[PDB]
Amino acid sequence: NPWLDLFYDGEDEPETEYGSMFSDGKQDEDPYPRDNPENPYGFLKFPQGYAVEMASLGSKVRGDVRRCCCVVSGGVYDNLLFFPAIQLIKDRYPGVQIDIITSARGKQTYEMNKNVRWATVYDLDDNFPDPAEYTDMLGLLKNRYYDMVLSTKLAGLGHAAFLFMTTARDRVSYVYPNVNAAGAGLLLSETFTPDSMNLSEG
Amino acid sequence: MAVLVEHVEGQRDLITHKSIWHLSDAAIKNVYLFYMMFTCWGCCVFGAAKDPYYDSEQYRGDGGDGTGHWVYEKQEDIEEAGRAALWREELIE
Repeated sequence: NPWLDLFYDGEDEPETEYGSMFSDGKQDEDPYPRDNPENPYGFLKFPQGYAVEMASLGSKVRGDVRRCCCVVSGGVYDNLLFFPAIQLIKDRYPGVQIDIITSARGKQTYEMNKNVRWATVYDLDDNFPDPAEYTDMLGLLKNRYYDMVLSTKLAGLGHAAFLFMTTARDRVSYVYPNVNAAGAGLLLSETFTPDSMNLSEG
Repeated sequence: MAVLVEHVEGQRDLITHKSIWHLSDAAIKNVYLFYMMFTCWGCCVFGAAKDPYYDSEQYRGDGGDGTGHWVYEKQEDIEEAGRAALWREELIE
């Protein structure tokens, strides 16, 4: 583990401030950049000193997410039980857009959900997918530019790589409790080990 | 002249009439030219004509735009709009 992150230098000092703007609060509280109707060229109103491009600062400093991808495995029951997690994402991150990847049966569950933007059908149970369909889904996920991706499917090396190629800042997944999930946590920002080989047993 | 009679023992004789004929290149160019003018005339006339389906409410009312992917996009749009309408209703209440 030292050999992975060389020059670690511990964690951040308690007195670090991370600047002034885009430092505290939530996503809906940011006062800058604001509209400048008096500008003849349509340029916004920016704070003194700060660079013009400020929307990228919240992701680095405050860890804001605007588009989230929840790849929920299972049918109607699991996708229904994932509703409090979706509401939690909406409450914690105001203004976020949540997209769901699930099976054909689980996609119909999100008809009665007020928080999901897109619900997409993808055969997650197939361990050997069609190369064209797999590539199309991966490119779609790459082109949505998800800030964070969560996976309730038990992720091996292949699912970890699929989440890795999503270009998401946070890659969070459930992993296999057995030895076959070795190296999956290297490609994921956060890993969860359930108490059994079946997550729906809970 | 261009007629040949062959007799075969034990067989009926055959009279063959032959005429080596071919269209001139000028005639072929005339065919091409007339087909080009017919194509131009038809393009003009049948573009000026009315289109029974693509101008109808059955096509434009559903969201059609001549684009091959409007059906799937319209479907995903109406599901997203239903979810957004539920969100609006929960906000108002």
